[PDB]
Amino acid sequence: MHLTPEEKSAVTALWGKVNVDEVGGEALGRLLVVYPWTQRFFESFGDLSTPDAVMGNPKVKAHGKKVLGAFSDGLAHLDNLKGTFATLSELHADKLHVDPENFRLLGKVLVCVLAHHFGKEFTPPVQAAYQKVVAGVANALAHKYH
Amino acid sequence: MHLTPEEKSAVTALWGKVNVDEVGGEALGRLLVVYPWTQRFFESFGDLSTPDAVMGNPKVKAHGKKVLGAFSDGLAHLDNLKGTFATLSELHADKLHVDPENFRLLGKVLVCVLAHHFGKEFTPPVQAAYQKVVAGVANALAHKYH
Amino acid sequence: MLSPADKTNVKAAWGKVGAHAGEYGAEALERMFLSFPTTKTYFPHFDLSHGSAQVKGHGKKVADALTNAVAHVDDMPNALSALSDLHAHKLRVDPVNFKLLSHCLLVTLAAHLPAEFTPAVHASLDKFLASVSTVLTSKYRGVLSPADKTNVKAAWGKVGAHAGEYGAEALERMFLSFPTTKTYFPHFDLSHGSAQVKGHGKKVADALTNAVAHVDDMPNALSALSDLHAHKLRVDPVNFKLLSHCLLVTLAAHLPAEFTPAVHASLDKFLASVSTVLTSKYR
Ligand code: HEM
Ligand code: HEM
Ligand code: HEM
Ligand code: HEM
Repeated sequence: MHLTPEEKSAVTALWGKVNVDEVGGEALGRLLVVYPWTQRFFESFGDLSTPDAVMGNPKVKAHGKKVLGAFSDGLAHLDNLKGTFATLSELHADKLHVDPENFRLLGKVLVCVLAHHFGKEFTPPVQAAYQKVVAGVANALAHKYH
Repeated sequence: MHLTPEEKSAVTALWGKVNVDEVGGEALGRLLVVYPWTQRFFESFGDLSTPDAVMGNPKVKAHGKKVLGAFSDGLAHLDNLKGTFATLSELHADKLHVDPENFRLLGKVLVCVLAHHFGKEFTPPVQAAYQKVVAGVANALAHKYH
Repeated sequence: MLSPADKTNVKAAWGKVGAHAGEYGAEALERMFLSFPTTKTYFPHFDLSHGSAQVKGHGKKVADALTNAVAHVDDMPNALSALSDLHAHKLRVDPVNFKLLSHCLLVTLAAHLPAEFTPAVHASLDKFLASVSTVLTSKYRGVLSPADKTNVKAAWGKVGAHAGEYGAEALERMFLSFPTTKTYFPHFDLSHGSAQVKGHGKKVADALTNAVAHVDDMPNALSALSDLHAHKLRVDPVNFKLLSHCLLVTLAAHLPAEFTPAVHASLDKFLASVSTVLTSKYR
């Protein structure tokens, strides 16, 4: 995907400060709290009954770390999101059967978490750049669904 | 946009039976009835007060003929919708200020009209082909919105 | 809401469907599976081959419940209460997909009802399927709970005097992140620091302040605004989701301590409720 120079710079500069483990646990956990129907994929994760249980759930933390780790790897290949995510796209479509709309919900929550964590530094132009990136990653993950 | 040969064939085969002016007037008229907020662009067209007045409104008909004529011409360039509709995209974005969501609503109404007009000949596979095409046209018209 | 003219139209169309309801329901699913293949992720446990007994069986159950909704059009939440619970708590189908099946049900009816599917009946059927989808998804998160109201009132109180500033930031975020929304303000200077943007953000924020102060009586309190968006401005309903998102992003960026997961959830629910009221009179 193509971004302006200023947009790419905005995205990579901020991501250098992101501790993927911490933000990853937080983004997945909020997804499960704010849009609880997304819990349908994580029945084996344990207690997800309340916000505090979700946020302290070590399996939630570890999965978020895994998910955003892969996302992170995607940012290093902004020029070819489809090719980078094709295998994981197949995985999600054919084995996990995850409705790609979940990728978009996760995108929305992720933007909220970056704003929460970084505050004033997450300016309107930086958000716009990230919105393009999370949309492009969701589209890349949805590509192999047939 | 990518369709299979058989999808391309099925779309072009049915379109050969379309009276573009009639279906155009019908599809734009139904858009204005079913999703009345779309009337916002057409206050210079006169009486839009009842479904029968919308459907019988000569300016509505004329606009539908224009719109679906452009769509029609678009079907001859299924391999290059983006390029085919680029100037029209800029026009709707910069001068007409039409929210591209309207193109998606028109695509939904057009699918319904084709089913109504053609009945059983509008089979589930024929619909799937048209759904890709109307989404394809919407994305192409939304492309220059910046 | 469905007018009595809508209910008459729906009852006429569905009466005509009559005994084919099951068959039409199965056709709608097949059309859905073909046209929107992401919907198949909810049925990995089915044989989705054309004419499969599972698809036929589910088609008839879908149609039964619609017949039930038609026969209890004035009492829909009550009548579909068990179905609501099941989708909210068990199946947990993302609400986006209800729109896709409704569209395919509409295409199916059009293809089988040439005489009855007039423009006004089309509009009524569309409204009815949207109402059904609303009821079936109403317990996913439910109405605002007393914890939600408390959470919203605390977060907004903390916002206090900066409500106007935050509203302008949210608009700026919205214009930059979702450029299609700019088509509603061709008459504005949308540059950064624009006073038109600041003045409008203050109006938006003041209306939200009004809503928080009337959380239990929101439709009346927002009635003039509902009128204005429905009949004058005529903003496509999709756009309310985008501003809500940017309002949430704005609050997150300014409320480091207060924007907890629980408060985030309550705020998201609150803004969806506000958006629901503001679009309630469109149709
Ligand atoms: C940016 C979006 C996403 C990325 C990059 C991503 C990436 C991944 C990766 C790397 C795995 C691990 C595979 C393995 O270890 O073999 C995985 C598995 C999984 N993902 Fe995704 N994911 C994303 C979004 C989602 C969302 C939103 C959901 C559902 C709400 C989801 C549901 C799952 C499930 C259920 C698993 C398997 C967990 C288990 O093994 O118990 N993913 N994902
Ligand atoms: C696939 C969808 C569409 C296509 C192909 C299309 C195409 C066109 C064309 C060919 C023109 C004339 C431009 C010229 O004469 O240079 C036009 C104008 C216009 N369109 Fe679109 N259009 C579409 C959808 C829409 C929708 C959904 C709306 C609004 C609900 C809309 C609103 C307008 C308006 C307001 C005008 C100008 C009317 C006039 O000046 O007489 N268009 N469109
Ligand atoms: C017009 C909206 C809908 C209605 C009226 C409806 C109604 C129903 C009914 C009557 C049942 C069976 C209840 C029972 O057996 O106790 C059911 C089950 C189910 N629904 Fe919904 N449904 C709707 C939309 C959807 C959508 C859009 C999806 C997903 C794409 C969906 C996914 C499912 C699934 C997966 C089942 C379970 C199938 C099984 O295991 O037998 N529903 N629905
Ligand atoms: C959270 C939802 C919203 C609220 C509470 C809200 C509230 C308001 C208020 C208070 C006004 C001014 C009324 C007056 O002049 O008396 C207004 C006007 C307006 N709104 Fe909404 N609004 C919302 C969302 C939106 C969205 C999403 C759009 C379109 C993208 C929009 C477009 C407009 C426009 C174009 C005006 C008129 C501005 C002017 O010409 O001065 N609104 N809104």
